[PDB]
Amino acid sequence: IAIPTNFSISITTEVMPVSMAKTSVDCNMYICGDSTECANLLLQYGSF
Amino acid sequence: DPLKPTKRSFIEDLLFNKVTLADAGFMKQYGECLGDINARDLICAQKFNGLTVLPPLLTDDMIAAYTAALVSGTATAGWTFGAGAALQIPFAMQMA
Amino acid sequence: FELLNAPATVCGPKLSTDLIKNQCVNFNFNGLTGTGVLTPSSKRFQPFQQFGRDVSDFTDSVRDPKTSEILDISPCSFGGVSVITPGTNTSSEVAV
Ligand SMILES: *[C@@H]1O[C@H](CO[C@@H]2O[C@@H](C)[C@@H](O)[C@@H](O)[C@@H]2O)[C@@H](O[C@@H]2O[C@H](CO)[C@@H](O)[C@H](O)[C@H]2NC(C)=O)[C@H](O)[C@H]1NC(C)=O
Repeated sequence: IAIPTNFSISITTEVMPVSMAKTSVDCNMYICGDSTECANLLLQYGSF
Repeated sequence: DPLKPTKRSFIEDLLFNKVTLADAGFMKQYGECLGDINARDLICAQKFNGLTVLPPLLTDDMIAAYTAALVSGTATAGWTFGAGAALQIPFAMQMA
Repeated sequence: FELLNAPATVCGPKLSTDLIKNQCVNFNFNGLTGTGVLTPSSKRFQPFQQFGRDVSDFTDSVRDPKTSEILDISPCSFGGVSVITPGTNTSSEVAV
């Protein structure tokens, strides 16, 4: 049998993601910008 | 460190240096974006298109305070503060 | 003919107005219509270039047909807004 006679204290790093960026989208702004006609067409298209 | 202004620990300072977080802070005024049009900043471009990033509820200082409290608790009390009321114990005996 | 991608010297019977800057306006440059804020620009257009486009293909700059000045165009709408309410049944007062 092999028996250890000495020891070491090791310190190892474990990197763990916890959160990601919280984001929100102004659907009308992205799809239509500042166009009024596009905004009306988007309303007619349906609110997804 | 009680003396330094960071309020976080040294290792935490190094770790926050390692990662490049792009833009600092979550506030970008309309005047700022309009005054620096020549630099095609990505954040201005995505904010002008309706995409916004919301700040985390807990600030980095608050998270650092949580981490400092955890480290101090494990140093002074040890494992006993995870079950009931934190019980003080010398660090050498906790190691034993 | 081509319409909205190059300099033009043939134009419809329309009346020009004074150039308004740093204000949200409805603009029409050589037939290209839109809504935005106009500012002085540092871009240097070649003689054969009339419009400038960003990575999104949005027309972000234009040479003034009269003064030959280069103007940057920005969207009027910008900035995140959120509403805090205690509940409509409880009250109709909100914070923004
Ligand atoms: C286009 O013309 C304008 C206006 O200048 C002339 O005078 C006006 C009263 C009117 O009769 C116009 O049709 C004429 O062209 C020139 O505008 C210049 O720039 C400034 C800045 O806005 C303007 O206020 C001044 O009146 C003009 N400066 C002068 C005349 O010294 C403009 O330069 C002309 N552009 C081209 C490409 O010819």
